[PDB]
Amino acid sequence: EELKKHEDSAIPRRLECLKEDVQRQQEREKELQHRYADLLLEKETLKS
Amino acid sequence: VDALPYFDQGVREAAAALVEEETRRYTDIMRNEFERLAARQPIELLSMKRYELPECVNNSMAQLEHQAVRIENLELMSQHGCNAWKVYNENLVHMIEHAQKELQKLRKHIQDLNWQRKNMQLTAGSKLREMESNWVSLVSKNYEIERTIVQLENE
Amino acid sequence: LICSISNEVPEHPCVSPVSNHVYERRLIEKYIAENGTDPINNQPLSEEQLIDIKVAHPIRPKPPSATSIPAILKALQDEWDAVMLHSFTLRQQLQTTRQELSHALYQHDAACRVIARLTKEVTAAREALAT
Amino acid sequence: ELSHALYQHDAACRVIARLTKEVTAAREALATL
Amino acid sequence: PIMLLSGHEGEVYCCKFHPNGSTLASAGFDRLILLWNVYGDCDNYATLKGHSGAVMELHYNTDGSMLFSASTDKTVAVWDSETGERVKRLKGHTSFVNSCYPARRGPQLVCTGSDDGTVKLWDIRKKAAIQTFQNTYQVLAVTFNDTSDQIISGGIDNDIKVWDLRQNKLTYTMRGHADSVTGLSLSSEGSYLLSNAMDNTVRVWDVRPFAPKERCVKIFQGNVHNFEKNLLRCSWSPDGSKIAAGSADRFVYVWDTTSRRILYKLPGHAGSINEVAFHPDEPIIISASSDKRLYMGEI
Repeated sequence: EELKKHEDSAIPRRLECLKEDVQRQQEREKELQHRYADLLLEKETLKS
Repeated sequence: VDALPYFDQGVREAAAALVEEETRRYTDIMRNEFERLAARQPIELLSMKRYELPECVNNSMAQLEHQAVRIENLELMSQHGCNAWKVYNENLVHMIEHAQKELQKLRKHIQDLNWQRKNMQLTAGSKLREMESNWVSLVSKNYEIERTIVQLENE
Repeated sequence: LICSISNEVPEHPCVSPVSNHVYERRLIEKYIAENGTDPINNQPLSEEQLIDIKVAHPIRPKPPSATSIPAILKALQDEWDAVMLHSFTLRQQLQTTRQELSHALYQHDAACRVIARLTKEVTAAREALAT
Repeated sequence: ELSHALYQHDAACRVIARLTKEVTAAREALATL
Repeated sequence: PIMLLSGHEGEVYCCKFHPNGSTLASAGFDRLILLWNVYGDCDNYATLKGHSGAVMELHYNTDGSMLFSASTDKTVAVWDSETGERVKRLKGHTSFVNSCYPARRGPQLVCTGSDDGTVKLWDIRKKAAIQTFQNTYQVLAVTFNDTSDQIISGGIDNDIKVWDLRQNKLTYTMRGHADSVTGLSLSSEGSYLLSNAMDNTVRVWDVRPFAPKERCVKIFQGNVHNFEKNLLRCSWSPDGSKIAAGSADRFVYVWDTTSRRILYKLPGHAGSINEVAFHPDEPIIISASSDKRLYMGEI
């Protein structure tokens, strides 16, 4: 019973940490493809 | 606090040593007096009821009255006989079956709680797999972005 | 069917009205005089609050070799042996539970420090891959 | 208390086994990169 | 519930939601555009009028303030969801304009695919054309790229084409579909784009600054064509989780982005399903079929 109380307390704690770990990289991929959108754009300017 | 039981299917001796090293770092009355003295000394209190041997005029007359009480105490037992015994044997079977019904009721609710936990373990273990796979993909994406950004800088 | 104090099969069972639990009258009467409250739930309870219960009575078959002699000598001796060597052995069991408690809580707190130490280790190793 | 602890101890022990192998994976990954 | 809607006299070709998730727009052969309320009893309040040809594609703006609707009669139309009244009749198209797309979050700008052999770029305010990339032939579907600087189009020659708005040349041509492509829809990722084609295969692509040079990502089986060659359209879910498709088989096909499994082939229809609409808020599905009515499935 208490093992369930220890589990059902920390089941979202195991969840909510990994959501941030996804979201931290998920925030980066925007700024990744923000810069990847940039570095394609000036590439044509050097091509022209 | 968090330790997944259903998901963790897979070092215990190693981790035990590291946990061990952090542990290397960190009413009764008179009754109780005579009872503890009897157990410590290893001696039971002697009951003298010279009833068996038989001053011996008394001891003899004791044996008669208890023998007459005995022979009367065996008469009322034999009168009923085995009927009084097997009537109590039936009561013991009603008493026994009730315990094993509770063994089942506990068995069902114990497996029922574990059954609910199992689904939760499999729910999140997938979500963690999604994150980690996703995390790996994110890392790869960042490496690719760095390579591409450098190329753009080189122009 | 049993008493909830001694572990008897009561001769005059009586039930308390604050917590539904059957006790043998002598043993519940003694508790109320010692401290006037219910032993299990620690709720206010008096001698008048109790309710005597009735049943078809309990029967013990007095053994075939039953006399004043074995009942005085052999049977009564075994009863105070069995009371003595059990509670002494039960006091031995309570002493080890407290020692094995201390080995449990120390090994637990030892594990807490490993987790806290590894929580700083892992995320910074993952962070270094991000960097 | 003994039972709930021993269960939760070896449960919390499996947290470390998982944590150690992930920490380890972060090292060779970053090292080789 | 199933919630089947009716009140349309001929096929309904296009059904889509308010980007609020408040009101419903559907249209087809009957040359007018019906509107409904998505909630309550799924009831009908308004009907827009005017389009002489068949309404081949209706398209919202990204707030829901003005309505775009491509008509068979050589014209696109933008209307006021505020009123339902015409603000602009995009004429000048030299043939059947089937597909329309308003630029999202950029300057107000429209790309229209037509049966003339050109893709046309138009500004709403000028009553004049912006740009036009005459490749050779009919273009059957058109969608922008989230930069509002490339334009993607799919027609009869099976090679999905993308033009750069500034160099005005064929920027990106992709290949691999065996027969004519009938539908494009770029997910709200701004990256992943979905392509239906009556060769019985659906494909997924991704327009990025850098792509593997051959960006044919995911492939699903199930769609059908027949003697009808009706125009078949696809969509992503609000989440990029499920792809919904229709087909001439009377089966609403619901697949997933993740495992590409067949989550659904749902029956219920009588005629070919031409367009499936996902609710921007809910797990609500609306099917526009050629059986002259619609369905409101809840999943």
